[PDB]
Amino acid sequence: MNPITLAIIYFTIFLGPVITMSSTNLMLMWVGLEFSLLAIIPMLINKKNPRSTEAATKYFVTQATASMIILLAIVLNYKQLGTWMFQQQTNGLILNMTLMALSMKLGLAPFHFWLPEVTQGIPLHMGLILLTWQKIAPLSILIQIYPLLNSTIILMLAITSIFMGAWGGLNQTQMRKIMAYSSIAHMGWMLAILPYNPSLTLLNLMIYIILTAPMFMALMLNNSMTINSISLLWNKTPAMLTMISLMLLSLGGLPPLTGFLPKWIIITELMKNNCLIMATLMAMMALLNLFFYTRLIYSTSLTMFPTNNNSKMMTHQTKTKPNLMFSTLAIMSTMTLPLAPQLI
Amino acid sequence: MPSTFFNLTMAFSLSLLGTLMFRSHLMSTLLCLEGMVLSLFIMTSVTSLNSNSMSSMPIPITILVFAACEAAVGLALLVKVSNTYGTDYVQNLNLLQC
Amino acid sequence: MNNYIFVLSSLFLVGCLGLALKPSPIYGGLGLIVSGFVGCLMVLGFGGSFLGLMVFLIYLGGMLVVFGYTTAMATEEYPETWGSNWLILGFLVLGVIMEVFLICVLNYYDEVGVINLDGLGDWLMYEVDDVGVMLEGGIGVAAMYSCATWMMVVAGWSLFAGIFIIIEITR
Amino acid sequence: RMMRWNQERRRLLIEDLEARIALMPLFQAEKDRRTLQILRENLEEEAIIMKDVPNWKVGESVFHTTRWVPPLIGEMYGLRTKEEMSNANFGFTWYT
Amino acid sequence: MNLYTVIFINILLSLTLILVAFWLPFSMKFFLVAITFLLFDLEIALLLPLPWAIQTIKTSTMMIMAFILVTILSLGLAYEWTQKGLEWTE
Amino acid sequence: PFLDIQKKLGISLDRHFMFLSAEQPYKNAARCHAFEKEWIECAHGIGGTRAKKECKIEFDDFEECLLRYKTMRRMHDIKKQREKLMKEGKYTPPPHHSGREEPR
Amino acid sequence: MWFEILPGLAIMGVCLVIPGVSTAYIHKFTNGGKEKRVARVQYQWYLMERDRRISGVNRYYVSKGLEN
Amino acid sequence: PGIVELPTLEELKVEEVKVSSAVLKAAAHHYGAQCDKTNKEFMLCRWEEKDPRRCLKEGKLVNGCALNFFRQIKSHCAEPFTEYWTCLDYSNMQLFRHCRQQQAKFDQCVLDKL
Amino acid sequence: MFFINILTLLVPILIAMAFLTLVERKILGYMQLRKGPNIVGPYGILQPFADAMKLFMKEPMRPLTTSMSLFIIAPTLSLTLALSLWVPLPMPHPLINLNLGILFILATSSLSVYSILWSGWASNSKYSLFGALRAVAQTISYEVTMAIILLSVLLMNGSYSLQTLITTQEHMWLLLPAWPMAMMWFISTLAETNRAPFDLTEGEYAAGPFALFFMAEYTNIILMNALTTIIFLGPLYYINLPELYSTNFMMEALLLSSTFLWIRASYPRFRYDQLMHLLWKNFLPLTLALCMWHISLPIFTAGVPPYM
Amino acid sequence: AGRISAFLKNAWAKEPVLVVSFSVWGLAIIMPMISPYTKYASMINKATPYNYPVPVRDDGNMPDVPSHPQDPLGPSLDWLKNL
Ligand SMILES: CCCCCCCCCCCCCCCCCC(=O)OC[C@H](COP(=O)(O)OCCN)OC(=O)CCCCCCCCCCCCCCCCC
Ligand SMILES: CCCCCCCCCCCCCCCCCC(=O)OC[C@H](COP(=O)(O)OCCN)OC(=O)CCCCCCCCCCCCCCCCC
Repeated sequence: MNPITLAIIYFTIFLGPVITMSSTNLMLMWVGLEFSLLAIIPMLINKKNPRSTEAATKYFVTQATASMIILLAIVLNYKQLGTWMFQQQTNGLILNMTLMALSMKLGLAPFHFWLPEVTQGIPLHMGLILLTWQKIAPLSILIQIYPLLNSTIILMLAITSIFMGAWGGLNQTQMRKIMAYSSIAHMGWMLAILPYNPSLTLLNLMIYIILTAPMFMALMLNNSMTINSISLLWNKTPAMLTMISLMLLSLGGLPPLTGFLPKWIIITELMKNNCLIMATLMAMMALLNLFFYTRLIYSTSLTMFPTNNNSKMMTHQTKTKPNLMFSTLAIMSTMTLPLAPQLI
Repeated sequence: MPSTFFNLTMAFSLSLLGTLMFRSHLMSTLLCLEGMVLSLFIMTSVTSLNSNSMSSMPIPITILVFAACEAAVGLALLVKVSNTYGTDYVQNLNLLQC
Repeated sequence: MNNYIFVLSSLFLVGCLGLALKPSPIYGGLGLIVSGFVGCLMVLGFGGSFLGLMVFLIYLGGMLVVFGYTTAMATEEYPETWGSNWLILGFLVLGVIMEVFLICVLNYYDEVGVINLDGLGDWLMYEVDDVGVMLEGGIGVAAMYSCATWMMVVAGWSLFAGIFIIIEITR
Repeated sequence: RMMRWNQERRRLLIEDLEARIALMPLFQAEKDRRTLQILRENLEEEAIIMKDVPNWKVGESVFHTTRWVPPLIGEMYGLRTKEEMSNANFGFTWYT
Repeated sequence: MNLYTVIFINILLSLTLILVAFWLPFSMKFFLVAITFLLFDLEIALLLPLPWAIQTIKTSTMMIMAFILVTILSLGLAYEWTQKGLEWTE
Repeated sequence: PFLDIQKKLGISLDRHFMFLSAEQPYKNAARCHAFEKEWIECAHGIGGTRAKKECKIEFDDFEECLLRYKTMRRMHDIKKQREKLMKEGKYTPPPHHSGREEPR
Repeated sequence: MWFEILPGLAIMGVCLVIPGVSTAYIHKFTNGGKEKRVARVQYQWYLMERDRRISGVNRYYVSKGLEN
Repeated sequence: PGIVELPTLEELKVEEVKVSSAVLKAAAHHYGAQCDKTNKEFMLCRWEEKDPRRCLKEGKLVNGCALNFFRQIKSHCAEPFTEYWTCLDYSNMQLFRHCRQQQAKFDQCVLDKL
Repeated sequence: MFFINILTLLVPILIAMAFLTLVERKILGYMQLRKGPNIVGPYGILQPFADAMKLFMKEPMRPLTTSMSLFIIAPTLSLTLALSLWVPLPMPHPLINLNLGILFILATSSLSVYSILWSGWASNSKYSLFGALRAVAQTISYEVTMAIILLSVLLMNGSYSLQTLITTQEHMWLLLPAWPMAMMWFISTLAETNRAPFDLTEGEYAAGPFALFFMAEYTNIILMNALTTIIFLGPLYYINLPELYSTNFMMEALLLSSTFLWIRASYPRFRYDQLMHLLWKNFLPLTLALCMWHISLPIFTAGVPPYM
Repeated sequence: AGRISAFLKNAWAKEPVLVVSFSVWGLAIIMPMISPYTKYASMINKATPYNYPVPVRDDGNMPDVPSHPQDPLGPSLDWLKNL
């Protein structure tokens, strides 16, 4: 891949969500989504192996069906009201079809089965984008219509997502599938709080992004796509444990760490709205995410696993990978609770 | 108008049903997707012509362009799948389950 | 001729049904071609000369063509599909009859609602300027060049970048 | 030569459109009278067609606006002949 | 009605002739070609409304946009050319 | 929208051809221009919660002029009664409805 | 010599001339000695329907003039 | 709700022109100068007051002042006009490009006798 | 009267194709220093009827591994399109006066790829499929210029109608301007009709189907040359002399259809790769350049045409 | 000058088609700024009356608008004829 191709594809990847967020016309939003899809597929398939091809095929089919359903919703609203924007008068079925489509675009349960497979078949720098930058346009389209949504189906989707994310991460031994299920869970939290306050959806979005980017960078440091491969980190690069552990605990949502605040304030709002039963279920089932993050903190930072020999030569060699953003984002994501009133 | 729109929506629903129900091929899914595209194109053009809103005619053109691009990339992916396995079958994409 | 557009929409329905049922990637192409022909015909019935002829010249002449092309060059017909083809043809018959009964029940349940069979030939054209020039569809599709240049740049960029995308996917 | 020819063509087009302009008023008045008479006929018929029905106001608008609402060709040629309806809808799109 | 009559007549004549006839006694190059043709046919779709666009007042704008279309199409062609997409030498 | 960069730079890429009351090329009017104009002008400045209830007569008028369900139902009732009367022999159509008159 | 292809060239030429003049004559016959009026827009269709309505014999080509 | 209001049949009843398109087109450029005021008044009524039922008093005057024009034309200078519109009605788009000299005849005749 | 008009349109074009066969044979013979047909009838005017009888009297050996559906609807489609193309043609008045008529021509011409491809996919082989793919690619590629040329030349007459070109050339042919667009249009008619030097698809059907394919081919030939005459060689149109217009149109169309055979006898064939290079490296650049030129010409000249 | 001119002659010999394409591109983008007859296009396409000129009320203060088509107070496109 040459510079011109790289520039065009990445400019499209960047432009998609920007059009989606800067356009008032649902047609232009749909355009942005299509841009994102078109420009993401090639990067997934770069390696040209069976797994990457399969992941690309699955992604394409799912996202294309979703886009078609969204465009049907738009066309129906157009026949109904003459305008190209959802108002307070659209048949709720239109908006529920739209929500189903956006949920399949994001990766929410029970529309999630494609996300772990794709992320696994895909490399690291691509999972990073797929799980951080490709959540911003479909969430924006929802933030624009939060007053006219169905709390019932939203909460069902969110709680299903929490549950399935926990019960997947409990079993997966692969970094990328673990990240996929964590994404599912946090997006469930977002959807849950959406129709009551979207500022908190955006808060949790930025928190999850700041928490995910540096984790994928940590992994890419040694291309450790597995638990038994990341356990050798104590001999390969032990100056990263003090931060991997803290970022994983923050993801889990442990009180003294940034990652807590999202759950805390979202539960607060749900209580103000009398969604206490759902808030309780979610808060109790996030502890499994915390569990299978602690199980990794163990194998990485609190106990040394059987190492290898050529790791000696790996020690001999130097390295210049981890740019400043790693430290910056990890600190901002682990030590920023005293500033919660501002982030709110 | 009501009748033709009802039938167009039923047709879109049938093509979505076809997509969500695979029958061992992949072309037979891309074709259902294109049928959906066609139904939406027709509904949009028909609403434009019914309302006499000439400020909304570019919309079919745009969606046709983008559906064409989607179909092109889908056909390329199908071509790679065939080049590797030998068939546009869906039981051969059983990887990533581990 | 009151039944004209209704017949056209019903043929479109049957074509999309023969798509939903998946005989093969080639008879599916033929079904798509028929459905598109009928779609153009109904657009012209509603007055979309440019839209319908563009469908003709681009969707069929450009899209279904490469569909069949890629199909022939990258697909093989297996002998099993013939018995199942007959089976799904019977399935299609059953679906047609089920749809007829569906339409009957919907007329019984909503006279002036879902479909006004009594007012079939009506409610096709609601209004039109009788003494008016400059009200075709090209006048609108050509707005793009003066107003709505944003759509034109969007589409041109999609097509532009598709070149790089496809060369990188195939390579 | 093509420039010098298409400019004269433009002048001729302007002439024809000016004729159209000069004519239009006559046509608009004739059309208004025609459609008003159509609606009046349909009303004078509905009056006796729907006398024995319960709670049917003869000439009941479907609007709360009180202003003029151009009628649909369905409203006009609904009680008239199906060939009239077909000439209204598929009459210009059918090559003279 | 007239178009319908003419096309029906032609179809009938063809089928009649073909009945009398019986009753008297993988390379990616072609795919890339198809794709290029798609990307140019859609350009034709975006280019056809010029006879109606050149009747407007925003001539300085139609000039611009049509030139943009043609120029970036030529650039995409040139790139597909440089990258050996029009060669056929397997 | 979600990011009002358009309104920031005071431009219009997509927000001038949204609805029917907008500008059409050769001043060609759309069907429900007046109804939609009135609905918008009356809902301007009180957005949303209010306009869904205290700007509802105009939305009903727009809905009727665009979808015409009530007009359809009226004409259908008329034609049904007329068919029943013709069948039972208590009414005959006039000439101009039958297909012959003196036109204008 | 080269002047033996004419027996066929002229046949084809006659067969290619027939359509045009045939259509013209048939138009002049079916439309009252006048060309077949074309309708590229709704204005011309309105003029045509109006002539038809004022004819009194339901034919757009029966021009009436001042006498009426 | 609301009883629609329409006018009776006795009214909107007037002596139409019953003249054909070629004729109106051959007489337009003069009918656009003569008989212009009572046409602009009506095309102002019909646009200010969006209802046609409020401009019948003006449409009748339109018809009357058009009949007066076509009656002046018959009284004086009928034959050039007759041949001019007979030549016009031959074409399909009813074009002014072919009948240019008969038009000059009509124009000279009307300019001399009026 | 309309059915009579349809007969008057269809019968003569079929006769003209049947005799264009003979004209081709005789011209090629005299260019090869021989006569051609002389015997069956005076100067050969019975040979086409003889050949038709022979073919339709043969016995069809329908490939066993095939599909009757695609075997029958391919030539049916070909002939249907080849006949329905002749409908809108102004000669000078058209049987069906359409706006967007040249677009109808484009589409009903581009629809033949389906038959030229279904025939191959039906014939159960790999060589026939190779040939079909290649011919489809050729036809497709040249459709692009076939479309852009018209897209650029229809700005001297601002309408997609064929009855406007008469008045557009009421004073001068559209050849003097756009003679570089014609030279590229006159050729895409050869490659589109698989006509030499672009006959890489005929250089596998029963009697009747082969005959229908032949009919379609030569009908399309005559029609492409007729389009050339109407567009770039606008004949005379005196409102009272459709006879004159038709005479001149016939003469020019015969000139062009004889030029095709002149070429067939004069030049060798092409090589598929070089044939595609031709378009994609010589015709498309010049076509886009002249398209921009013809978009600018009506502007920096005040000669922008009308929309009637 | 010499090197680039030799390059251009090499091209003019080898690939005249590319040279002609690029030069026509340049002519297209350049001539519309040289020409004086450009403005007249917008002028005409504005002057074309595809709609009815809805009149206005004579409210007294409007001296530069006529009361009859044949008055010289309004626009007059004799420049089109003179063109
Ligand atoms: C005040 C309010 C309280 C609020 C709540 C506070 C939350 C609790 C604070 C938790 C902070 C630590 C949590 C993560 C534990 C990290 C585990 C760890 O790093 O130790 C294991 C590893 C041992 O490496 P090993 O190979 O065995 O030999 C030494 C060679 N370095 O160690 C390493 O290898 C480290 C990498 C070596 C780099 C060179 C040494 C420089 C120092 C790095 C460690 C800095 C730790 C800072 C501790 C501050 C505690 C507040
Ligand atoms: C078993 C063998 C199968 C092979 C079959 C092959 C058949 C293909 C034949 C070629 C297809 C021709 C396509 C026809 C498109 C017509 C486009 C057109 O221009 O018609 C528009 C017509 C005029 O409208 P316009 O020009 O815009 O302005 C008029 C105002 N004065 O306004 C109109 O809309 C006129 C009404 C439309 C008439 C179109 C009918 C076309 C012929 C129908 C073919 C039916 C064949 C059987 C069914 C097909 C399969 C389902």
